[PDB]
Amino acid sequence: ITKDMLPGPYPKTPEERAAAAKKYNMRVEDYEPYPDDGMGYGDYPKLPDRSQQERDPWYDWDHPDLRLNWGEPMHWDLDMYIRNRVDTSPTPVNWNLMCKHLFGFVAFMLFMFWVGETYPTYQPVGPKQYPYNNLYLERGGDPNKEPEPVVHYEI
Amino acid sequence: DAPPLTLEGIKDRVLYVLKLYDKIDPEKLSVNSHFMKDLGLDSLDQVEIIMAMEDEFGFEIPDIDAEKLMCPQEIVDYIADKKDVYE
Amino acid sequence: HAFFKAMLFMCSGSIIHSLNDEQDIRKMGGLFKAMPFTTTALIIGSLALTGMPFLTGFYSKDLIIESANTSYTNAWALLMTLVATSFTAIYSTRIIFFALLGQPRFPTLININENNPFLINSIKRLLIGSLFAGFIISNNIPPMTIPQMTMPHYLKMTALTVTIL
Amino acid sequence: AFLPSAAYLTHQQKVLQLYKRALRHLESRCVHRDKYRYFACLLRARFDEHKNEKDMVKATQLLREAEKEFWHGQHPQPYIFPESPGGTSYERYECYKVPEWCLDDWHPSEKAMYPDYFAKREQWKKLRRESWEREVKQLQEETPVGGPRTEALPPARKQGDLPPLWWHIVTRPRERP
Amino acid sequence: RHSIFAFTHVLIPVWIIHYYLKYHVTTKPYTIVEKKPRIFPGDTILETGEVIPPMKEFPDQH
Amino acid sequence: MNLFSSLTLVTLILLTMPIAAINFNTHKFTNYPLYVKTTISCAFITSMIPTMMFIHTGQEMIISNWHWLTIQTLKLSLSFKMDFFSMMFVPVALFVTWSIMEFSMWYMHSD
Amino acid sequence: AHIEPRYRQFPQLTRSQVIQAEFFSATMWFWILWRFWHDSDAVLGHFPYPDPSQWTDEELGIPPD
Amino acid sequence: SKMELPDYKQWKIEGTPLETVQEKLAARGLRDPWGRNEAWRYMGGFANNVSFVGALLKGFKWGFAAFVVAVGAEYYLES
Amino acid sequence: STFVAYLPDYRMQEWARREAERLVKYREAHGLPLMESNCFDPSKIQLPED
Amino acid sequence: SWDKDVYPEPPRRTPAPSPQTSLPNPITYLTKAFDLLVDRPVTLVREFIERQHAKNKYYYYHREFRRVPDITECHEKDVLCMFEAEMQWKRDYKVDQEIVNIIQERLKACQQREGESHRQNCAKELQQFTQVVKAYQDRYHDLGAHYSARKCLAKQKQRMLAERKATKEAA
Amino acid sequence: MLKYIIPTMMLMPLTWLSKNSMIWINTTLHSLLISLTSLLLLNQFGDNSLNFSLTFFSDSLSTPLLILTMWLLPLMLMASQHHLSKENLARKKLFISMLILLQLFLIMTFTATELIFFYIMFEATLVPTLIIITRWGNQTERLNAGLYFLFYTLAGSLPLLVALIYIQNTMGSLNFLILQYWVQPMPNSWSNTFMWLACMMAFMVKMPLYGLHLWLPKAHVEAPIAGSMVLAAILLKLGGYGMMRITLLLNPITDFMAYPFIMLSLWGMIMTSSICLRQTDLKSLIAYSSVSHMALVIVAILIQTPWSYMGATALMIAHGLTSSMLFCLANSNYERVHSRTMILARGLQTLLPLMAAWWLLASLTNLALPPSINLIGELFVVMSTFSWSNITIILMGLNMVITALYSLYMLITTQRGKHTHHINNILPSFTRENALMSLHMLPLLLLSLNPKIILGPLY
Amino acid sequence: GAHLARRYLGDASVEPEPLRMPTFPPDYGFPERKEREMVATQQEMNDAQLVLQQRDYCAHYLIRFLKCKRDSFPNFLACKHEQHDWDYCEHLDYVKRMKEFERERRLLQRKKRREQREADMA
Amino acid sequence: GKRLFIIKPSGFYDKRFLKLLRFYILLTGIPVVIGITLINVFIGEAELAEIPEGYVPEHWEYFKHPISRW
Ligand SMILES: CCCCCCCCCCCCCCCCCC(=O)OC[C@H](COP(=O)([O-])OCC[N+](C)(C)C)OC(=O)CCCCCCCCCCCCCCCCC
Ligand SMILES: CCCCCCCCCCCCCCCCCC(=O)OC[C@H](COP(=O)([O-])OCC[N+](C)(C)C)OC(=O)CCCCCCCCCCCCCCCCC
Ligand SMILES: *C(=O)CCCCCCCCCCCCC
Repeated sequence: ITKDMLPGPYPKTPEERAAAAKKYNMRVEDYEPYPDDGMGYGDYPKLPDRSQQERDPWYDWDHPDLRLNWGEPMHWDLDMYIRNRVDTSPTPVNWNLMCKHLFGFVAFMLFMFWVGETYPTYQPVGPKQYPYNNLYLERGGDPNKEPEPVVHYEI
Repeated sequence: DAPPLTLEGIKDRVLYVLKLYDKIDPEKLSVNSHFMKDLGLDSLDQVEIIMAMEDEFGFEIPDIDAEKLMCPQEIVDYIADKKDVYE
Repeated sequence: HAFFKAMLFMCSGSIIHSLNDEQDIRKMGGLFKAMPFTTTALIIGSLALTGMPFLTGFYSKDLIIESANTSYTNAWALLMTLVATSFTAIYSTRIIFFALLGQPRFPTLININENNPFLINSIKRLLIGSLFAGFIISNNIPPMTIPQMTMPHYLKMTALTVTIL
Repeated sequence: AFLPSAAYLTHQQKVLQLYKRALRHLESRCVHRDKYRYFACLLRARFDEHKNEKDMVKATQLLREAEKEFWHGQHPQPYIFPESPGGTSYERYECYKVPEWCLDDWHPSEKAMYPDYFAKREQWKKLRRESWEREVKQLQEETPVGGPRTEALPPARKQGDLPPLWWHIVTRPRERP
Repeated sequence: RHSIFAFTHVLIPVWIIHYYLKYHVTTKPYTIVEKKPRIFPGDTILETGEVIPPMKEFPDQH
Repeated sequence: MNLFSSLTLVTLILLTMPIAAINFNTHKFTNYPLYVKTTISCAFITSMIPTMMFIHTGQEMIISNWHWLTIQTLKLSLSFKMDFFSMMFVPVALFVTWSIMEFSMWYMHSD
Repeated sequence: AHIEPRYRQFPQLTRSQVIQAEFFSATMWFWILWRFWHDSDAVLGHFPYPDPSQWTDEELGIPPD
Repeated sequence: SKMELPDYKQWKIEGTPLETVQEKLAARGLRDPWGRNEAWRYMGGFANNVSFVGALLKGFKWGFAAFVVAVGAEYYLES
Repeated sequence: STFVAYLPDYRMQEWARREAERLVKYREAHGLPLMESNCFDPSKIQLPED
Repeated sequence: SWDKDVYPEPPRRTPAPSPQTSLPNPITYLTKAFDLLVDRPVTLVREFIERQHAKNKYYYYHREFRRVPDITECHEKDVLCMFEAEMQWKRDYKVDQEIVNIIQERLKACQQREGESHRQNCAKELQQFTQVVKAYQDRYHDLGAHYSARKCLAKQKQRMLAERKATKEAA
Repeated sequence: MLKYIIPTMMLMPLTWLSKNSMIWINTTLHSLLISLTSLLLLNQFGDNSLNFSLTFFSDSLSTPLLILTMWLLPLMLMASQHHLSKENLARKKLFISMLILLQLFLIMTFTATELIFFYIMFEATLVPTLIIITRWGNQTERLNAGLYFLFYTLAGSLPLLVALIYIQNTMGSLNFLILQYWVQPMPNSWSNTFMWLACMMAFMVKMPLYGLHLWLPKAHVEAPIAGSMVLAAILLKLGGYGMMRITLLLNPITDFMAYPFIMLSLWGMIMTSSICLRQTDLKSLIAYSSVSHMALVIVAILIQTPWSYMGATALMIAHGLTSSMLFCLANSNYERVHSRTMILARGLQTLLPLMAAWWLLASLTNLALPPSINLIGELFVVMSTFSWSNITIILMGLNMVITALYSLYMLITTQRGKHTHHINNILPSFTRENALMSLHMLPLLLLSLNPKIILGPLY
Repeated sequence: GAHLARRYLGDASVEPEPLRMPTFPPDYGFPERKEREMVATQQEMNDAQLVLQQRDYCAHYLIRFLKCKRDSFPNFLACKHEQHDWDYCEHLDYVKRMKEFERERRLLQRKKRREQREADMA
Repeated sequence: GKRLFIIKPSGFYDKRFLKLLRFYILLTGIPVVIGITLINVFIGEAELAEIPEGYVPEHWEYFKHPISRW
């Protein structure tokens, strides 16, 4: 390695842009660095921002695990777009329709759960009757305090 | 499990699948018979042949290798190289 | 559920291993006579899952839905539990129809074999479990809660009617 | 437009790949063989109707509308072969594909358990190290000015020599180690 | 050697941990605490011989 | 009392012993999966005995055998709870694991 | 010894597995029929359900006025 | 090691729904050249598969016979 | 590990149990409460006037 | 052995076995097998071990701590007395912690022993646990990680000042 | 404590009068003997601490740190004898003397009964560490790492000394045994505010604190293996020990004062775990994990409850052992592939099975799998901070997930997947490396059996 | 199940609610009503370790069934007659609860009729 | 039956390390556990007794196990 192969400041002159494109091993027309807004990116190229799952899996890749070649410029977020991580594959259904359908499904069933909680179902019976003043001593009540007499009558 | 495949078995299977094709008469084709000139097939017929062998052998041939396969000996050699036969 | 679900996965693994590591149901079929023991055990497990009377699944699921019917519960949850029971029946017979019946769809080289003693013995033991263990456990356990037995006719036959539908 | 040997996909390869993908998705849509055969014959008619179209931009527009038609009605979960990428058995045995050079690090005590195999390995290494300079000189005298244009490698055009860069492709681990 | 597995895998650990429970766990208080056995009417206590009287005569319904 | 706790702890010890067996190997194990399967079957029988003990009598146990850590008011001790749930779950899980390991001995033969 | 694989024909079957499958299916159906014959109450219903509207007025303590 | 294959000439589509497909295509006007390749699935031992209700009723005859025998036996022993 | 395992009554953690085993057996025998709410005796402590 | 008074246990009442059916339960047979194969060898080995113990008998004693003056009779910034008061307070702190542990053991043992009727049959253990927890919270809680005798004395003084204020406002 | 200082000082005539190539053997043997004799410090009483003389005393808090230091020295000599095989004999003896001197200052720091003596040794640990980092490192940035490591710490520690001297003019003494009985409450004022800042910011810097942690990713990834071990496992605990000693004098002003630092650490654990989720370097990942764990220890000390103190010391010991093991793993991988990139060497399980087992075990102990002492310490800190407030558990719980999101990730990218094709210098695992990892892990797994010796001075 | 439709989709002032019953006095309309009698003693129910929900008004059948199940080991299907007796008793209890529900509904309907008559005359 | 060579990394060094680790652990593990068992069986444990009048125990006489006393 040597000094003039490491990344540097943002290129301004077209000659510096061509030198940076030759350093990063691609065409000058395809070399688009990050905009110099002062975020610290520098002269690193702005790759088309897609995951490694969208690459060709049948190609003889140098690194078939990551689907990457040798000497090709890596993405700034290559650790995010590996196959172990976030995928940007084209879905058969549009994103907005999927999100709206899922939110409507969840919201509708939550609303119907609340409505059913408002109006419960039961069976036409009275309360269950337990003996000995509704089991006052068996519910952990103190034996000194005599409970209020609850009497259940035959029906 | 997974019985081994020999070159004779692969050639017999590819000749069987090609013989069960109505566009190819069985009395003229050979193992070194080209699809386009010797048998007068079509590109769509070549795709049908490739997917027939794919469904026969239970593994998928990529398109970049499927477009260059035009003769049964080439198919035998490709399947032999992929399945690592004759060890 | 542990009993019949373990045995169902065992049958599915036997079918997968007999079809050269294929886990897709769209490339199956015709295995009713190719693997008879796996067919029998899969049918028994699906019947026990759906709520076949007096199997393992009857002695737990039917009591569960009877207690859920005649209780002070949410109506919407009960309705969705009934719909989910119907859907369990639906996908169980979907597995039975696609994986086991119809016409063959696997590749031509047939290497179907299940006659090893280990697989046969394990499926046999889990089959005996999925036939009798629910009855044995339900007759052996002591009571802890009062079971519900006074229910109207339309609520008693609800699970069987929904499974049949 | 990502190919190992070529730089682009022509019209014919695009039509053939679209036909193959459409037939595979149609096979995934209808489970049974007879229904798939009927609809595959129907699709073959649909593709054969517009075969002899000499207008190039009309062929391009037919390709675009056929691609939109395929994207509109493809299966959400198409059938994938087990060894194909995205399959259930894809790259499963990569945990057993031990590279060959690990055999160079074996102890001499365990190297004596397979004498003849290691003798043949030594012969293979001698062949590779005696053909390496010849094949790199073949490569350096055949590559044009400005580097190679494509990734296609030249064969062995002489008698007694081997094709260049043959080691890591011949000695790759098997699919079932 | 047909009963090696029935001896070195069951009997020896049973001996070891029965010794451990009898002379080192039950020695310390409140280590092994057991639910009391169920007492039903009509039973007889083994400890002191008392008999639990039977229940009141049932008002039969069937 | 001296049979319930003894049989359940010897079930636990019998199940944990083949890990110590495989951790102290020098040669290649001769039919190690068969050894594990036999161990699990024996442990299933040894667990099935206190299950019918609980079915007959209704005995529940708490085995606080090893005093591990007293931190001010809190005391953490190795305590095992034998009740309805443990006694009706352990033989079922052991039977399922026995069948699963026989099936895996068939299925995972080539690995 | 073992079962030789066959190409695009019906596979070779073992008599023992066919006998075992038929025996286990017969055992399942016999168990179901036997339990439905003997128990017969867990399916159709354990107890009759009286009509709440059929109860008479004087046994419910309804004061007539 | 050596797997011999059966004769190719027996694979005809007769008696199979592939002739129904052939009749539909011939009424429309096309050909189905791949019928003979898939003719093996519909003929031989894989033909005439059972229905779903016949699949659920596997072994019902012997089970019914055993149930009748056991009921008669318990009726004899209860007397 | 053998030396650490056989440490002679680390931080008297056993001893504080055993003395407690005595002490409860004192105050349960004579009807005293198990623990008083005041750590020190209220008779020997002076409060500021308020 | 342990102390039956500080670790109480209610009298045990096991009902006699009165079987109804003629089928022999396997529990009695396995109990006989356990008593023959297992109990006798373990008993013999333990008897041999105790016989070997009986030849050489030596004693260990419980350490006795005499009473030293507490922090209420220590002068300000005189280390030679507040030191001893601090260590006595630490020993009393550990003894109190183990007392609460003993009461917790009693409560858990009662709850597990009395079974499904544990809510009624263990009221006394629950009330003793509540009393000892109230005493421990009023004596030692909220002192901090750097607790000492002076912090506990200050907390107690604040508690009696609040109690005096409350009983003055009610009279 | 004179029975441990004298053999440590005599280690230097051992390493300077040894043979041409017998320095490593003799130093390892005699340092292991010192580590064996270090177990006599376990004579702890439930009320009284072990007081040796007017200068040295050992409580139940300093004892585990002393045992860990004297155990770490032979492991350090074993770790740092592979990349120094090409070194000069005089430079090798100088390196061993530097390690011996650093260990001597460390074991004299923890036993100091005087806060001035403790502070003097606490700054005397700076010089050998800085010399090791700036001399025996590998990259260029070590020179920059020699500045951020230094001028941070002194910037926290030079005001603090003044505050300590103020105590010498106020309470009359700085002896810790005296100050436990002569302590006074601290009223709320600006003077006591800035005295609290002076007495605490040195220990926030050396722990480190989020915001002031910038020296730690720089001084961990340029330093050699011995320097990485000494920063990760011991030198980050000087701040915790100083906090635990100095919190006694700063009451009750700490109740409303600890709020911004508690919020800083409670957000810094999430920030550093998220940073660990995206780090491209193994060494930087281990450094940021150390920052997160020490922020947790900062929260535990600042809330000052007994459970928090217990969890703090358990977390300190467990994190020291685990971080030392992880750094030795990273050093072995760096020595085998000659780079620090995580994504470079993948699929090492197919080549090193035993190193894969060690990696799995170290990652298991990193995410605090029970019943390891990592889970004991982290659990007790969680209980104490739930007692402090009922919402902080959320700020704990999410953090736990992110821990399990990177440690296993640190496993997977280094162990699983298809191996790289162009790397063919992967040697089999040496006996020395495996001995190092077993000596790192077996005490950590054994301490789960008897954790009562690492549960602080109020157990 | 029709009572849910009568209460929700109809009028809730006539249909009784399950949360609070009874609202009518038990001595209204019933000349000299009789109280239910407990057979199982509190001590017998206490030392049998019955579950608190299992301690209904005829737990003596449950005690007898548990004793028979304990004393007929290992024949677990020997004495299902006690189980049938317990099931019949709890069915009778459910019938009594249904009778109480119907009584409350009819009394509420009578009260509505009474106020409707008061509205008619006034 | 056409046996194919299985390529694997050299496990000789890891096996050697594990064998050496087991040997060097057991070399002092076995005598320590043998001595501990012989002490527990023959020497045995102490007994709790009240302190007699006129006698004060030694500082090592308050512990139960012989190893703890030593
Ligand atoms: C296969 C060969 C087996 C061995 C053969 C030879 C020996 C034969 C049998 C005799 C053994 C010796 C006599 C009996 C045992 C000694 C009795 C005794 O008092 O022992 C001292 C103690 C008993 O406890 P203790 O109450 O005496 O000690 C308390 C000590 N203080 C007060 C300081 C806290 O230890 C044992 O008995 C050992 C128990 C081993 C089983 C548990 C192992 C756990 C491993 C994982 C650790 C982490 C757990 C995390 C979870 C914790 C819970 C939440
Ligand atoms: C401390 C700070 C510095 C840290 C680094 C230190 C470096 C130097 C290290 C020096 C040596 C190690 C010192 C610490 C030793 C800790 C261990 C110790 O002695 O503990 C004392 C404890 C003491 O137990 P105890 O306290 O309960 O007993 C009372 C005390 N005695 C022993 C006197 C009666 O030892 C044990 O608990 C040992 C129990 C027996 C052995 C283990 C039996 C079970 C084993 C596992 C069985 C299978 C389980 C399931 C497995 C499933 C698969 C995974
Ligand atoms: C009376 O009609 C109320 C019955 C209980 C609430 C409704 C339950 C609905 C689901 C069970 C019956 C399903 C019949 C197909």
